[PDB]
Amino acid sequence: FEPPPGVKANMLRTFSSIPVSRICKSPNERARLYFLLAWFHAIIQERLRYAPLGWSKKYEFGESDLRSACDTVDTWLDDTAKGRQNISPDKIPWSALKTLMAQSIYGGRVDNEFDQRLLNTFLERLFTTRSFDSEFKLACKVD
Amino acid sequence: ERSSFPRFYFVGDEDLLEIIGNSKNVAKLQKHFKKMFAGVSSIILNEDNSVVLGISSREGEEVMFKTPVSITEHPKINEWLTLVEKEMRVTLAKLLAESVTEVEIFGKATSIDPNTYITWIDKYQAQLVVLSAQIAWSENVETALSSMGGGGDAAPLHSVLSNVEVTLNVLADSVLMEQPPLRRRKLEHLITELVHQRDVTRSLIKSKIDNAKSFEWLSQMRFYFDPKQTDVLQQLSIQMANAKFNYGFEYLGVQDKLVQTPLTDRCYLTMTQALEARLGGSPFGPAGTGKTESVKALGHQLGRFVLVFNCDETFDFQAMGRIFVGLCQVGAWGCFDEFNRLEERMLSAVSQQVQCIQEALREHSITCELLNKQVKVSPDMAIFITMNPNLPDNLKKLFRSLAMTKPDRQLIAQVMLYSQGFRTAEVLANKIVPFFKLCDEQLSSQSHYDFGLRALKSVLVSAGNVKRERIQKIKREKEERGEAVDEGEIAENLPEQEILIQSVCETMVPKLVAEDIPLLFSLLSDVFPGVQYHRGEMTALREELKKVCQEMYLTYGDGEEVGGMWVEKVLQLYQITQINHGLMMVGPSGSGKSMAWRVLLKALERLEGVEGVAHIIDPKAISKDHLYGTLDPNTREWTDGLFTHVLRKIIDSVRGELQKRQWIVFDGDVDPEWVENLNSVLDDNKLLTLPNGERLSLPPNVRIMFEVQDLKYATLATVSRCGMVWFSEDVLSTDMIFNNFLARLRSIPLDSPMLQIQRDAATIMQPYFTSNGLVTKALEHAFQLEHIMDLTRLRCLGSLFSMLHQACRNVAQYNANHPDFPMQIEQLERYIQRYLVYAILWSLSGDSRLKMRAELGEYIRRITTVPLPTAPNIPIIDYEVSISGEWSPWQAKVPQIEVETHKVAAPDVVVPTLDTVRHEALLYTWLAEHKPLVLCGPPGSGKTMTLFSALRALPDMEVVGLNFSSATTPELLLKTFDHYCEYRRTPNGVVLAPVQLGKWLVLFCDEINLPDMDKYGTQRVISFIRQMVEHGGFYRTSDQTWVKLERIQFVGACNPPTDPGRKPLSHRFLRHVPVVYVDYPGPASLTQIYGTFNRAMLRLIPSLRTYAEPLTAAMVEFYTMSQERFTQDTQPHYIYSPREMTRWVRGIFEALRPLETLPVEGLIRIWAHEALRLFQDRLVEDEERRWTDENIDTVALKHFPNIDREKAMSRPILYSNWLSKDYIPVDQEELRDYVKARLKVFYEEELDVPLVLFNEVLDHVLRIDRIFRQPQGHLLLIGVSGAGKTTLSRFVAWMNGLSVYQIKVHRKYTGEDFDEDLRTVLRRSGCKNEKIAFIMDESNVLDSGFLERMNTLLANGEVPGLFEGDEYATLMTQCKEGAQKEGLMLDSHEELYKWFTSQVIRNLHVVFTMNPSSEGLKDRAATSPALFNRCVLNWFGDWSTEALYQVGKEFTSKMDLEKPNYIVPDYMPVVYDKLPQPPSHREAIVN
Amino acid sequence: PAWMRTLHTTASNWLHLIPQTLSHLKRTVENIKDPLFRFFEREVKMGAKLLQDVRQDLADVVQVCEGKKKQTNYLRTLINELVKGILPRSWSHYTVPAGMTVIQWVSDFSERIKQLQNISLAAASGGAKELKNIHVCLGGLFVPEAYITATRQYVAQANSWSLEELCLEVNVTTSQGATLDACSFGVTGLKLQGATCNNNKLSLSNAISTALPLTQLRWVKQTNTEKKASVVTLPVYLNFTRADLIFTVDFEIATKEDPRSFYERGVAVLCT
Ligand SMILES: Nc1ncnc2c1ncn2[C@@H]1O[C@H](COP(=O)(O)OP(=O)(O)OP(=O)(O)O)[C@@H](O)[C@H]1O
Ligand SMILES: Nc1ncnc2c1ncn2[C@@H]1O[C@H](COP(=O)(O)OP(=O)(O)O)[C@@H](O)[C@H]1O
Ligand SMILES: Nc1ncnc2c1ncn2[C@@H]1O[C@H](COP(=O)(O)OP(=O)(O)O)[C@@H](O)[C@H]1O
Ligand SMILES: Nc1ncnc2c1ncn2[C@@H]1O[C@H](COP(=O)(O)OP(=O)(O)O)[C@@H](O)[C@H]1O
Repeated sequence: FEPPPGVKANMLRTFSSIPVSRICKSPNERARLYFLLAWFHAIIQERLRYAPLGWSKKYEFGESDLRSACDTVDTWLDDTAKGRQNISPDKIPWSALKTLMAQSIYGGRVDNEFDQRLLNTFLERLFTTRSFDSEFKLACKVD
Repeated sequence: ERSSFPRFYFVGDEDLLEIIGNSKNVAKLQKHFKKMFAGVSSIILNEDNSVVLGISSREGEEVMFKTPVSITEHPKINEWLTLVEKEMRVTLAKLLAESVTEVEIFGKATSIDPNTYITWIDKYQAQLVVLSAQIAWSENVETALSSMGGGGDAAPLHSVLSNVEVTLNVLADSVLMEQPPLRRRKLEHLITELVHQRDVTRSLIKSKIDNAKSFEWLSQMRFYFDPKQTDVLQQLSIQMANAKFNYGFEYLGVQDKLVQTPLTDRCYLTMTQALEARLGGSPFGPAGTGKTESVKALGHQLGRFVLVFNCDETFDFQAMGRIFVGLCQVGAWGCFDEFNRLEERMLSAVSQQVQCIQEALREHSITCELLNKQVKVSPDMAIFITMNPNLPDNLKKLFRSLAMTKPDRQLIAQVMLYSQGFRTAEVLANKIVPFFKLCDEQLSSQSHYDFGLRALKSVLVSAGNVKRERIQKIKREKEERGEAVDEGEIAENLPEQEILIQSVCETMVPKLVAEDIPLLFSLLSDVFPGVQYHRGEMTALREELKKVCQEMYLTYGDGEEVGGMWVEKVLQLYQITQINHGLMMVGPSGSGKSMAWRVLLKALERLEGVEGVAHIIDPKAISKDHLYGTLDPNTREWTDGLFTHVLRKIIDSVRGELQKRQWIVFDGDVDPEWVENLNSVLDDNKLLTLPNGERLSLPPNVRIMFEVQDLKYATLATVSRCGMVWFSEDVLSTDMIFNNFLARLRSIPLDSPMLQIQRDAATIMQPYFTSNGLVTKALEHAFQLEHIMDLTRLRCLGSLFSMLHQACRNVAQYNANHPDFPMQIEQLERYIQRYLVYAILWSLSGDSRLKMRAELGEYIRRITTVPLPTAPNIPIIDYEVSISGEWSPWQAKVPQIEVETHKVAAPDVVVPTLDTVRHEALLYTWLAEHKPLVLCGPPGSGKTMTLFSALRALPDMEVVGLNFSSATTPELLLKTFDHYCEYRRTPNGVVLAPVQLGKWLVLFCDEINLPDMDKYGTQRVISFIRQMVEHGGFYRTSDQTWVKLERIQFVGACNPPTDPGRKPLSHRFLRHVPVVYVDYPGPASLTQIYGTFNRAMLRLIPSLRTYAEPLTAAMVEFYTMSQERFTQDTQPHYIYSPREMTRWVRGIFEALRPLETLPVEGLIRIWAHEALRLFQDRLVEDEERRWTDENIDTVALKHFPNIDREKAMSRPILYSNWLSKDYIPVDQEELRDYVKARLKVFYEEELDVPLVLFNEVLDHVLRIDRIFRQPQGHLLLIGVSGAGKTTLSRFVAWMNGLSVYQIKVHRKYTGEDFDEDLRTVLRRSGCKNEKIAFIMDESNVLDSGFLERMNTLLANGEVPGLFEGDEYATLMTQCKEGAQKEGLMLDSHEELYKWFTSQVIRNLHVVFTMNPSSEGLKDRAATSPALFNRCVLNWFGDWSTEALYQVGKEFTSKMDLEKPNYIVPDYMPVVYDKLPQPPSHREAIVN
Repeated sequence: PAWMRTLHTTASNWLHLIPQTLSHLKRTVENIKDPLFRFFEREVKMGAKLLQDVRQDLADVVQVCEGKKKQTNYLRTLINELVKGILPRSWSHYTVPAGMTVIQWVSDFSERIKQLQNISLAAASGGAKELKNIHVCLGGLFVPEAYITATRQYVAQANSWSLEELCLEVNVTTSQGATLDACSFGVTGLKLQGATCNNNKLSLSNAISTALPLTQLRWVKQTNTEKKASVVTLPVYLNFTRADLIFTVDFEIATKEDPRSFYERGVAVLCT
């Protein structure tokens, strides 16, 4: 049994794995943050298939790292928004998520400095207050 | 019991039992506190030893409890231990609060008083001052950011940065002047922390953080202090990111503070995220990147101690299990170092254990099953697993990873430099770090080199000490000249690149080889351009070195003159001694290390007025348990080890030895088994931790030095813990050795008239010993040749010096024997020149074959000017130098003796020949000086018997043989010493001498190189022999005292190292022992010797006496091509030695002994029969056997032409004593009929299995009977299975009365079972006088140890290992009964044991059966030489065509394949050689 | 057995293909003072020693093939490796891509030995001054970072500067239209993947790899000025496996480009 290749399949698998209640929590933007996290994880895990090009070596960006990232997002959203129905996009602790997902999670396995630079590039492209606009591009010039 | 107070659960079972028994002996519990606490090495009590006043560290810093705990009120061990722990926690918390108040007073100040500040530092511990600084800085930054909450406001956080800056400046001013070492460490730690705080505050200013909740501040590690909190332990809260840790408040003592580079902060963030998420972290990465130190520093910063397990290949589990469940119960952290190095099964076991514990820990977010026990795991438990590249599959989902790819060595260097007080630290760091990168890469790789991070830290600490010492020196100079003193003024005008280069040269130049020094200088000029360092030579010490060198007959120089390199090496050793307490000189044997440190000790004694005493201890020679001390398993009594004993003696200061300078020199190889105990002494801690728990503080004047030749097998830990000086072989040149030899000759007399003789001889030899002289050129040439053993310059030079000493003794004896005419100067010069040339030939080429001896002879003839013999072809080695200074041939010295008839081929008799007399002379020379020597030569060749002949020729030297085995250990030497010698007490000391007065005991070692070497390339007996040879004494492990050897000398013999089963000797041992190569006797020597035997043999029958000369000539002649053709290359058993020739003559004499008269044809028939039984049974191929037959025909005709071939050499050469009374020739038919009748009897009595009799069976049964009849009959039966080996062996044994014994070997047949069977056979053999045929097959052998025991039995006729204790006593009783029944009255154990050995060697008979595996044959010959040394072997092979035909007819005779209708075909496919011309049907079927 | 015959054939072909011998460099005090000479001497010594070992091993294999030589343990293991197509461990002393087979290893070894022979011939013809002006492939050398360090040390010695204050600048130009300054070293064989280098200016391209004509390494004093936002740091890997990091170059991307795009598309320079 193998995981079906594909960003669509990867995101569907991630959404199936995450419990339904955990994503639907008090801040409505938590669902958006989880979607960004799932998309980022799909982008990271897919680039492995192109091992010389997408990365420097076949890292183990498994499900455990995704679980830890989800845990961090929940912890920091609860800390920032203490039982609030709505939270502004700017007040979201973007720096905390970026730093923790560049150093702790997804950054533990990264030994080459250039892989760390590429990870920082994805993190600073995706996780930002700008993403909460309807005009945001998850990818550019795909075709 | 351990469930209550789980902190002492950390220690093991032994500590638990001891603390239970010795509860009232609180002075003995300090071992447990050393084990379980972090830095607490002892607890401070009063004179009553009943109340715990406080706790103390191993450094000396102590903590006094606010409310002391009285042990009397709580007699129970656990209750008062818990009280002590709670008390230390509370006291640390209260001291923390006090110091936080103090630093808050210090904080918020434009300027700070150095005196009050240093007082605050001295009041509290290093731990407390670092925590106080951290708390004050965190509170100040929090206050500033809270004031920043308005946003767009003025920033007083600049004031925070300015405060940190001004206190950093006062710290930098503090460390420049001299400080107490503990305060120095406190300052270093505080400066490290404040450098980190300044950098992070600068980053916060750069980012313009204005909110206390901003993540850029939250990611920095924050300390929060809450005095209002009731619990003191919960007062201090440490928070970084979203994680929160409550401070451990455990006493860590003093620890190496870790600089927080960006990588280290990343590590902290990752691990605190992992712990907050309740799962451990795994900082994988290459070695030497701070993987372990980072975890340790994280634990220390949180107040937790870490137990760093070392995961080597030799790793324990039960100790690990107990210690690790102890960590679980305590709550303290545990780190695994190089976790991948574990064995896969240990890897899986430890992975399962940590998996269970981690699962329990996540369940906690509580007890778990550990060692079949319930273990309460504290929530604060953490586990880290450093790995070197992955994590086990069962753990990959429970441990976060982190990459330690590269530490920030640049910032580490900068921060340490700034800590030591260096100005311009950044430039120096950016210069030094690439410099060690270049040293690691560009410099040639060597074993002892080390350019890691630790080396950089050591270099920087040493540079700091050097700058401090220069500051102190300039201060004293300004005190002498003028009075203006200003530390800042001196520091500002003090060069700093020069200081760092000086430290680099003082620490790294010593360990460089001669080639790498110009490269290092070029690297320094590349990185630190324009600046240079020139060492200021200690002109005070140089004069003392010159005086001591002149005293000891050495060579001294300065720089480029002769011996300058050695003097520089001694000075570098002096500097390393000055800056280190434990040293290790590395250099090839023959580099002057011993003399270097000895001369340095003498010079320091004569300079500083402090006399020095050296304790030279061999570590490998003595057992580790005796070296460090033994603790009885049952009586629990401690006996101090020799190193422990000498440390105790020095500490005791009984006769003022603390005033003296003691240098315990660990002369010998080092391996990580005993030295791991010494790893606790070579550190800055400097204390010995014995297994009993007691420690002895290392005095400052005691220096532990390891004079080891190479560092291929020492671990990196010991390499880093002590200084290193490299003594290249180029240090002392040949000129220095020559000068030392000549000076020692001129000064000390050899035993004055003979001193004058020595002086005159040295004057004569002086032109030849000069640089580029005859000796030097020959030594250069002799290195070009090939030798039986590895060549060492000191070995050849020592042999030459010893032979020159014998020359001087010869001249002294000559003058003593000619009082009327003392030998004149002219004859002295002639004799000394010729004896010199003789000595070069027999010393430089004394361990080589005749071809290279001749080559060296021709070369020296070309290059010398000394007159030499004009022999057209005879090499000068064949000529001696007579006491008259003339060249006389050795052949004149060779006599012509006639052996008795009854002594032919006897073990004792030795006919002197050319090689015999030459080796007699060399043995005489090397035994006169009591210099141990080794005879190296092929199996046989008379190495053993030549040695015994020379020794028994000398009257006053007794001899004791010791058959060294592959498992020989020095306890054999101890047993021999207590057997033949007795310890006696004398004023100099206890001396070991033989119980017999006026006798020089010699310990002949049968196979000196045979003992196996350990995994670290060490043979224990070799090291012990080296020790007694070189130190002139040894160590009695009974009381650990210097025992001096007197009237004791050693002699060895060995097979060539190239022969498999032999291990090459260590160059340190070979340097002492000259090696003589005893080769196979030549054609002339064999001719003469066996002509002597034959002339002795043929005296029985006078009518045939005139044929002795042609018989011996043919005997040697055939043997010549027999050795020349079947070389060892074709088959591993194709060896030929004069042992075979001796067996030839023995067999011929045995055949001729009973017979009264016998013609020439009978003699040739006997001679051919023995030749076929010795040189033709070993062959494999048929064509080789045909070759042997044809050449024996040719030889017999060549040397006996006037004889009939048909009668003397009739093809069925068969000899047997079964029919007639004598061993006369037997016809094949009569023998066949007799053996057929005997086989019928065998069927009737023993097992009935048909055995057809083809003539090969006749031959094999006769050979087997002949070997069993001869005493010590041992057979190596080889042939394809089922060829009749075992069956014929049993048949012969039954016929001759020997009982067949075979060992029932199964899968569970262990070595003990085989030993028991061998003991049973030995009892059945000698104690019963019943001959045993011992059946052995390689299938019955399951281990090489079986071959080792059998080898011992075959070579000695008995194995002492089998019988011991009650078994030996029962053997003694049985042999006493046997002697009583036979009629011999013996009482002592030795005579009865010798009689038992004689009974076994005359009765017991071992036969070995195997399959013809050529590679297998080589392997078995390699494993056990005894199966190939003396055991005779037969080549059964497979059945020939004739045997197959005969089996076919005889077995298929009952059936009737007689078909008259058969017609002969025109073409018959014949495969049987003797098929009848008309084939019958049955014949055709069998064909 | 047919495997023995085919191993004989391939061993003969390899022995013809691999060059014969390599000449060591002549030691001189002025040459010893030169660091480039030390590095090239070390390289030539290592290469000649390894070539001699490989030629001797193949000759012993051929002798076994004729039957005149028996298979010892080392020879048996080497024969097994050759038959299985796996690289012998004894031969592999320098860094090699993980998947490279024996035949490719022999071809690369032949090219490396030819480069070393050319270097030795040029060194013997002239001296250290000529040795500085030799275009050497980084991939061909055994330790190319040692060559970078050697050039750095050479410039530091020539201009009497300290090492820690020297920085690297890369000028990719055509081999014909190239200027060899005092601090400039010629390097060939670098292949840029993911971009095209024209006028020392990078641009994203869909070509898989662009061969750089000639890369010049210049060491200059640290300007202590921040790099422009258009400067991108490209890793230089030894082989396509991207397991070895030799050094990092700095290039100026063209206009209207985004350095984050260079990071995402995995642009890197490869020695081979
Ligand atoms: N300075 C010197 N000048 C002349 N001869 C010297 C000098 N130093 C040592 N020797 C001689 O050279 C030999 C070296 O002796 P030493 O025991 O010091 O050697 P070593 O290399 O340290 O030995 P090992 O490695 O076996 O312990 C001895 O014969 C000694 O007499
Ligand atoms: N900030 C730091 N980071 C890494 N190593 C450091 C640091 N400060 C000092 N060191 C030194 O690094 C040396 C090696 O660390 P070690 O734990 O042996 O690494 P490894 O885990 O690879 O064995 C230690 O002796 C230590 O003194
Ligand atoms: N020159 C010789 N004189 C006397 N016997 C000799 C001589 N050369 C060889 N031998 C024979 O060699 C045998 C002794 O060899 P041995 O001491 O067993 O050698 P090793 O001890 O090396 O095995 C004796 O049986 C003896 O007959
Ligand atoms: N001369 C012979 N004629 C017939 N059978 C024989 C003869 N010698 C041996 N055998 C057979 O070989 C068997 C025993 O083989 P054995 O000698 O034990 O093998 P190995 O020689 O390996 O010890 C017996 O069963 C016997 O029948």
